[PDB]
Amino acid sequence: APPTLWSRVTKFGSGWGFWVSPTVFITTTHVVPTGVKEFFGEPLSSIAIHQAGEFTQFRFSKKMRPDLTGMVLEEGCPEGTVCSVLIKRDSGELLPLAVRMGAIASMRIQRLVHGQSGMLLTGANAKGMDLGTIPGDCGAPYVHKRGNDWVVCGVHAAATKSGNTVVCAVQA
Repeated sequence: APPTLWSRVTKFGSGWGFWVSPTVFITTTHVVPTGVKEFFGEPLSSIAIHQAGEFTQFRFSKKMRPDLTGMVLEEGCPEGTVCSVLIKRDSGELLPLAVRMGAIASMRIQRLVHGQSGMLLTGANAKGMDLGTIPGDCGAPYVHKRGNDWVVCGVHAAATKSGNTVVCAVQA
């Protein structure tokens, strides 16, 4: 994946989020800080905030990342297609994990979670930090190409104990 795409992945709350455009930022609800009066130094009164299940979208009045073009945010990931989860680690690694996307699901982990499931294509068992997702990774974007353009369709929310199955929050 290209440098500008990775530069959209931003540390946020207890996880990450993704700049879809100069003004739109998406993340996973449970990583969002609570009881705060600003995000990225902007007061709440200059941010349109919409949280729907585990999907959170912010729209800033100020142009926060004018270096960026606006990309398409899909309402979910195309079922059956291969996406990439653009994982950044706080130790500096970039780990784009290939994932084949499945159906909208609800499942009990450890608690019920609701989003789009997928299967990592990284190994036989994607347990641990080298082949799969770990605590701290939530909010990472699920992306794929459409024609010559990249699009984003979800943000990382969960993974099963074995680690092979992942769940992204989606807008719809």
